[PDB]
Amino acid sequence: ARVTVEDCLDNVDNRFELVMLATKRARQLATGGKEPKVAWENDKPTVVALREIASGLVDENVVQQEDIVED
Amino acid sequence: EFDAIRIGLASPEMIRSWSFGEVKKPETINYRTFKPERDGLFCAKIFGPVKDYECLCGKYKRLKHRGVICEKCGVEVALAKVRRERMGHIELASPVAHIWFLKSLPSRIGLLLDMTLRDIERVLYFESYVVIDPGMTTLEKGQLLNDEQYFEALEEFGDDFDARMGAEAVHELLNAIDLEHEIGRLREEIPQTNSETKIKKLSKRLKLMEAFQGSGNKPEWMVLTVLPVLPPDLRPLVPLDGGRFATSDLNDLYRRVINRNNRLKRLLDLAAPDIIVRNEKRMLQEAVDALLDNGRRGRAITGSNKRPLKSLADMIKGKQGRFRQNLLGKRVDYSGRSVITVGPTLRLHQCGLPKKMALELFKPFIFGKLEGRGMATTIKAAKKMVERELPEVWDVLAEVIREHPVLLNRAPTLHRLGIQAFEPVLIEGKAIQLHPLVCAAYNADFDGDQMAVHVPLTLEAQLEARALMMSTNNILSPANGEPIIVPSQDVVMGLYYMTREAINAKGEGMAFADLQEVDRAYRSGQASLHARVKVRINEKIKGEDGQLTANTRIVDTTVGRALLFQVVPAGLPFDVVNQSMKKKAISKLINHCYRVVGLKDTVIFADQLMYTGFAYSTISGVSIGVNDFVIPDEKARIINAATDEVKEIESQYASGLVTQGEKYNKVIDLWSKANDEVSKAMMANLSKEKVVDREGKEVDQESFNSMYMMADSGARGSAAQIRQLAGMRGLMAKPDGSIIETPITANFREGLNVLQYFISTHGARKGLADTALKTANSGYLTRRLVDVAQDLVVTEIDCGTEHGLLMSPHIEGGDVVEPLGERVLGRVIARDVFKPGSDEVIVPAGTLIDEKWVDFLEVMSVDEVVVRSPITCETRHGICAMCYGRDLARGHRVNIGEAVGVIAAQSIGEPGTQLTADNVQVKNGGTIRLHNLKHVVRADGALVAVSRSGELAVADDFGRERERYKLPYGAVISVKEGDKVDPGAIVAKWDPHTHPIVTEVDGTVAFVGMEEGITVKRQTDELTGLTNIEVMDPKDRPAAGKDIRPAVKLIDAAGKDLLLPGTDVPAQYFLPANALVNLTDGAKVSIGDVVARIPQTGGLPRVADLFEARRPKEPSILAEISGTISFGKETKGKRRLVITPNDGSDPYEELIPKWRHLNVFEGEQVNRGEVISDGPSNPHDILRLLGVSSLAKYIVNEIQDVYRLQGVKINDKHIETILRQMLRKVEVSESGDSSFIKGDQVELTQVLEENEQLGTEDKFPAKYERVLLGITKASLSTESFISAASFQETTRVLTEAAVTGKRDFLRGLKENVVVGRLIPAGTGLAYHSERKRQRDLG
Ligand SMILES: [Mg+2]
Ligand SMILES: [Zn+2]
Ligand SMILES: [Zn+2]
Repeated sequence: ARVTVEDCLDNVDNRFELVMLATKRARQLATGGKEPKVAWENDKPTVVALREIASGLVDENVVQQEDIVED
Repeated sequence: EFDAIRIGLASPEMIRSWSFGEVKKPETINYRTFKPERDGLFCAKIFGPVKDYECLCGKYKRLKHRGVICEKCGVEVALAKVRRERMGHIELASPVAHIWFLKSLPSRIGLLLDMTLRDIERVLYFESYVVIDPGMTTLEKGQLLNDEQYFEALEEFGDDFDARMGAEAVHELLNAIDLEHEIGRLREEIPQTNSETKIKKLSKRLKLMEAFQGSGNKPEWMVLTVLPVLPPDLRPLVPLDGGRFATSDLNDLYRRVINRNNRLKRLLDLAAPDIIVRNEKRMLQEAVDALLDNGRRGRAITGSNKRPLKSLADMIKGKQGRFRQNLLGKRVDYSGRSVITVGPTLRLHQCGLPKKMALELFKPFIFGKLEGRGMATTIKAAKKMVERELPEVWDVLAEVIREHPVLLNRAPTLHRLGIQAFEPVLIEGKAIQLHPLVCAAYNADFDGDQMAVHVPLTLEAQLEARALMMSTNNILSPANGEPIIVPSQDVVMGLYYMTREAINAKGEGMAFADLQEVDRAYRSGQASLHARVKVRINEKIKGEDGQLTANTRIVDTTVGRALLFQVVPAGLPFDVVNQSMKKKAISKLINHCYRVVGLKDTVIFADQLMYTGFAYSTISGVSIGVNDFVIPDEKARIINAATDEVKEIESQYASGLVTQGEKYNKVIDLWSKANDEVSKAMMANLSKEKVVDREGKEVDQESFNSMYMMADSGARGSAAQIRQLAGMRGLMAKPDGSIIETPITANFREGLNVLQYFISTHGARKGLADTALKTANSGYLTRRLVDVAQDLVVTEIDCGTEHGLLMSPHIEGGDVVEPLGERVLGRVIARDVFKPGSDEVIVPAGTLIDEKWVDFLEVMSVDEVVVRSPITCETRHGICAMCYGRDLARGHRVNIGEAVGVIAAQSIGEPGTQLTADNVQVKNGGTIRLHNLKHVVRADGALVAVSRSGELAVADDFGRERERYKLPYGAVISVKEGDKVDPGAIVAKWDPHTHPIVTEVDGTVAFVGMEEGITVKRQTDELTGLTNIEVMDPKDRPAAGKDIRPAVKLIDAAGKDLLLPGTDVPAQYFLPANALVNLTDGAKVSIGDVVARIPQTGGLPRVADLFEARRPKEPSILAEISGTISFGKETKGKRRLVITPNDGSDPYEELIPKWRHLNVFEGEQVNRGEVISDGPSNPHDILRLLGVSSLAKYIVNEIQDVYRLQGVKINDKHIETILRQMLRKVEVSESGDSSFIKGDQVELTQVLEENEQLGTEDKFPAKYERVLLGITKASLSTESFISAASFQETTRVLTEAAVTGKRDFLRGLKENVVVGRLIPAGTGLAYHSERKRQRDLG
């Protein structure tokens, strides 16, 4: 379970930066080998990236910090 | 990676740079071998190679040879795809003039040389001579020479004379154009003239000179000496079946030019005379002209073919150009289509997809999953596994579609909800299983309709389908605030039968300890579905902020209403399910559930209502039979009585008592009365027929009838359809527009006759043929609305303005048809509202009014509110987020980047397919307050009104206006001001037949010049029925007395002169024709004397003509300045409507026609916003005389009146959004600072007023005035030329943008679509924002 699109969009309330924030995080979980903070519940990286937005684990500065350590 | 796509004229030095070689021979290929010949239209040396990495000879055919070019017969080794990019050029021996810059609406060559279009066409055809550098000769450069006049020029002058003829002369006239000198001559000769016939000619010629100076385009480039050659792959010569070849219409055109160019080059070296060489150069003109464009003065070649030809310009114009064909459609991959099918077991976020379609749509995703899992080594082996349909492939397909959404769209996409995303599941069959609840937004029935599918590939598009385009996200309508996903007729039927209280049923009066005991008693068959019981319920209340407190109470409800409360979320009370659950009651519950518990608990609640409605509608086997259409037993007593009342009239028609028209209105109004009498007697017998027995009785309850339940619950059917099944059908219409005398007295249960059935076919095919126009006219309206409001998008978060329009409820009539509850819901306040007290405000500042603030304003007596609107916003190139509001599919306000201009045009064009005074009396009881009505109290106790700009209002005890009535001039007022009115009694009386008059002061007044022989005539009725001074017509007057007019002179009783205050001239008013004088000569009343009595389209085309701001067929006449108006001369042919301003010294005289019957009189002062003559008024003069606040009120309320009549409802933000783009251009009244007399945009006029004010200039005398443009003229004002070439003419917008060097940017929506870039609206705003801060900054 844990599929909430309104809970993740309740904090930002833009519905446009959420798609941009989840895009930069979905590629890290698919390419590069980044381990997600939430558990793998047999979900695709596109949906499991939205769980970290609703739970507040990742943010705008969290994705930028995790990608800068790899470069 | 590119920006600012610029366009300009092509120089001969740049045309040679695009080309890779010159073509010299006109052939294409060899007859024996199919190889491109050298120096031809198809040549592998100039263009690219034919085969991949291989020349024509074959010396180099490998990858290691790229820059090596063979010398014997080979070509440059390339990828064989450069044949689309390589170009050629033909160096013409004689110059040719471009027809695009010659044959258009403006003469680009004529205005540049001060020459006529016909005269230039005369020199280009070698018929007349022109003079170059006349100088000291006897003729002017504008004077032409003939064949006999040119020979004389070389005899008298000899020296200082040079004359040419043909295209070389036009090329020479543009060499010495003196661009830096001609502008200096036009600047010193423009202010000398004063006639407007020469201002528009010299200014239009001046603006073209500065265009050729700053852009860099030289006037010499308008005529070309070398033309480019289209690449060969764009004009393909491909073979067909059977050895037949097929070429394009440009190869024979390119061959015809080369055939004539080489013939002219050979005719020059043979020393041929001028008689033969002037005709060959003339043929080369129309040879290149027919290649560029067709349809001009040069007729295109037509050989062995019906259609004339397809030239170069015909490929980008003519409703079939390559630029316009792609804007209306483009085939895509990863798509498919199939019929739709209802699936009642699916969730709201998922749909059914066949296995045969999922294998083809997700084919690339399976090939990548088979290699990653280890089932296939290569992609060639993985493809063969799908063709065999191996069992292990189904396990892979089930994993690639688990979280991958797909897009479904119906063919007619009228609004935004036409495309929604679903999670596909694998189903067995060939039909797409659709959810029953999403069928209302799609407007899709199960009659064989098809639905297209699409697969988003990138994860950027997959996140947009889940977060934006999901079916669970767009649960509310984008046009209103009401839910669009509501239970349809089949679900609302099961919820209505379940919650339907009965009088006596099984298990009535028993008590239940909880809701689980109710289901346990119903499933055992020991309790009816609807019986009066008492059940203890534990509910939770969300009314407290952050406190979900539970309450346990004992309620008195039925069994079915208790089972329905099991699916209701915890935040809602029980009083929401104690009703009968009609369709209008369920939609209001889903809307209330969305604002309390949110969205997650609502998408799972709308699915429970569909499961509960489908379950309890099947248990009750409702069915329609022949006995369900009950017929009232009193229908025969009304039809037989109405038939006898017409027989007594037909006898009077044969006796001569009534006429044909008098009998028509008698029998039409008679059957209309009997039709309503049967309808009210049918619904009374249909609704209260079910009888029951309670401990012994005959009690009447609501009818448990199948035909009554389907109409009461709102599932399907209305009062107009049940009327034709049980009651009489009534009177039928006619395509001519009249009503037939004989009605249809039979219904569909009893059956119709042969003549009664043929009559009903008139209105049947009239409504069916009307639907063909409803899809052609409304589709043309929603397309014009998008072309205007496409660039409008939310860009700024806060504008910082305080301007706004006032919002008041519609109090027209008896009650408010649309109160302030829904007119202010979702709009930010502009100014702080004040209580009747002092220093007490309701709202603190500009705040978003939600459902919690609507009730806070209903408790108070606040009636007016100043809200923000897009038509009053100050954000340049966009619209503010705070000025829009929160009326959308979301609960919060609009976000930055939302294209609010496209959702506004789709909200108006979607419901377009559904579109086609003697006395006043106060209805309710309250105080009477009059505003802007200056009255004079008489001696009897009555009031007389002299102005018409005001109206009468009914003040409620709280302090709110709920009734507004309009009063004509001279309307006698019965009640006073500040008293309690009587509900049902009159308050004022009027006279719509004869316009009354008013007197300023009392005195012995007598008619001057009334000899009763020429001017007036003493008329007497029968038995002294008329004893007054009756006026006569102007046509009946004599020829000598026609100049003199009867006038009344007001004099006081003492003999002194009486003059009205504020006006020098006394109150001397002339009596018009057809007037009666009640007061005698020398005796009148104290006040209120009527000296003279003056006697007296809808639907879809109405909304279309209202957005265009068209002038009606009979425009109304309004006043300009507030002053005393007067008449002029009537025997001349017109009417001089002179008026003297009483407050200011500025007389303004205007003329008026005589066929338009005026309603104003002589000697009455009129205001600025007062209407003189009756009739519809165009929205143009209402903007100038009143302003923009009155225009936004008249346009919105007039468009809503067309939509509110049909039942649909659209928010006011969508009409004010389109109105913002129409009120965009401005016009200057005075000249001196602008270029021409016309106006420019208000965004450019405002940015120039701030630099001129806080600069070298002190004042800003360059003022302006607001103008209104239609949805057709406002769309033409587009700074871009890429997007302007779509809906406008292509060949007209390309010649204008070329001569000015218009560098077009891509800061819009329509430009980035055909180019291929991201759109600035939506998620693409982050791409255009990250580039602006890195281009103009660091
Ligand atoms: Mg259908
Ligand atoms: Zn070769
Ligand atoms: Zn604003």
